Amino acid sequence: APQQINDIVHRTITPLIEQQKIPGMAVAVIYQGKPYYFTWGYADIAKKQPVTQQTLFELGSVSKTFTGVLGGDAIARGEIKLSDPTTKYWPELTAKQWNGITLLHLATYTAGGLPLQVPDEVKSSSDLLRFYQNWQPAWAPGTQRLYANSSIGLFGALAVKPSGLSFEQAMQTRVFQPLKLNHTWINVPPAEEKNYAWGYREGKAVHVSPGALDAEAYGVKSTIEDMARWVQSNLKPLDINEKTLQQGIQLAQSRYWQTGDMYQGLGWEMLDWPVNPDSIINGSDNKIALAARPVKAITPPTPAVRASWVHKTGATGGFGSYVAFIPEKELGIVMLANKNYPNPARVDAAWQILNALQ
Ligand SMILES: *C(=O)[C@@H](NC(=O)c1c(-c2ccccc2)noc1C)[C@@H]1N[C@@H](C(=O)O)C(C)(C)S1
Repeated sequence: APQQINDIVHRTITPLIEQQKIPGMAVAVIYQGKPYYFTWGYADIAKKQPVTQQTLFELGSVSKTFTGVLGGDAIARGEIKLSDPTTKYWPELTAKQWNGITLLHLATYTAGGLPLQVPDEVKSSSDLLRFYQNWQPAWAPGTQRLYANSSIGLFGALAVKPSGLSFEQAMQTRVFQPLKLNHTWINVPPAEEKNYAWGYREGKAVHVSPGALDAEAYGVKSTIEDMARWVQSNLKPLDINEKTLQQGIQLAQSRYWQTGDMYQGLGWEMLDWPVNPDSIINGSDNKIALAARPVKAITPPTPAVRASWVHKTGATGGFGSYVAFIPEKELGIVMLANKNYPNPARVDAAWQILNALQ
């Protein structure tokens, strides 16, 4: 790294680790397009295994960025349209409240109040159908945003149906492989288990539990190198050789809805750059992140704006992640930690680094 990058990163992240008691962390900065890596602490505290550039972390809800791009790619292939009713792709979904709810609504949390989590009691396919059939919207579609794993997760499952591929197979063949993300996984293979960090929640080593629509909402695991490659791809989609994938990246960074200073993409969320750091820092707090917020439709959606702060936070019980990038500046960061610590501390650290380098 240039010494400048080294210093800004270390003088930001070292205190963050100390204050939040994070056991292990990995950071990548993308600066003028090139990645620089940094690692601290432990992947496995009991086995004294350090964090390396090969360590897998649970991305949690950052997974949604992959789901949003995979959907984008399906739209670009002509397999699905965001304007399609949900019922086109799940004809068993006959309940009247679904009339008017499109794939766009599912993808952008605007279906009318689908809940944050799919209930833990949903264990099978018929349980899932029952859940969505019996869900009662609080709101008309396209009026309020309520962040929901059950919303984007269903989008993900539906989006891959016409391909005939499972979500995991579609993701591997259409996103991970073409982008050379060869250490990024929905299900960690045995060959990579020795690199799979433990997450830490109240001092206990934990991994994410199986759950309905986990793959689509929160189930990706990846290394700091692959995630830097993911930032590079989203920074410069027009360099990707796969046509539909290049377009799906763009579509995921299109602005569909606005609530305050924030625009909703497919998975990604965006703000105009330059950004007021109090907008993003405080906005990342979960009482704000997860609130019911009225949205304004952006009619038609604005294509990916290069002058944007594009970002996503994620957590599992044992991990905390953050990704942000600024396409106009060829600049981005990935922060992966094996403790779930507050979003505002992530975003503050990220902005401190990127603002210094900008
Ligand atoms: C994605 O990261 C989602 N995470 C979870 O639903 C989740 C949690 C959790 C942590 C904190 C509060 C509620 C749930 N534990 O295990 C899982 C699988 C959602 N996105 C996050 C984000 O940062 O956008 C949250 C914290 C808003 S929940």
